[PDB]
Amino acid sequence: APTYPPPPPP
Amino acid sequence: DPNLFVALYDFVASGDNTLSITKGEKLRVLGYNHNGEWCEAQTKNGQGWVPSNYITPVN
Repeated sequence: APTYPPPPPP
Repeated sequence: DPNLFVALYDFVASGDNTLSITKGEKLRVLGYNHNGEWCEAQTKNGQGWVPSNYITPVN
């Protein structure tokens, strides 16, 4: 998995 | 199921093994990463990581 966080929702 | 999900929102891949998905699209979830923020899933378009809270279980 990526080492950076995913974009927040929505 | 028991691992069938649906996409809540569009998500555009940002490289690094991520997978583009479209709201309403069905996925099969293989699992999650160490902190649960990312989810590895399979769709008709391939396989990759998507945001965990961009999907929800269906069926």
